[PDB]
Amino acid sequence: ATPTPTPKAAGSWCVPKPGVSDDQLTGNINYACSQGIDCGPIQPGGACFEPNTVKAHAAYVMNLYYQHAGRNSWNCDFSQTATLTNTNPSYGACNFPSGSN
Repeated sequence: ATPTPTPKAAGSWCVPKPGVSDDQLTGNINYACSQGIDCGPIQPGGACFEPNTVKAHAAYVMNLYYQHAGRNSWNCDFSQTATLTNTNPSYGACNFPSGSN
C-alpha cells in the first residue's frame, strides 16, 4: 500500500576485530567466499571503504550472511576473528554492520 521506512537495529555486531593479524582475518574472505553470497557483494561504497582492510569484504557480507542462515550469533562461521562484538562499536559516521542493510 505505502512504502514505510525502517528504524535502526541494535544488540550485537558480527565482524572481525579491526587489529588482528591481517593474514589471520584474510582467511575469512577465503572461506566465506566459498559460500556464495560472500564473493561479489563485497564491493565497497566509499563511506568507510578507505582505508580498506583485508578482511573488509568478509565484514560486508557478514551483514547478509549473518541473516542468511538464521540471523543468529552462530551465523558467524568465518573465523575466530569475525564474531559478535559488544554494543554498537560505531563511533559515528562509521557504522558497523548489524545485519540490516
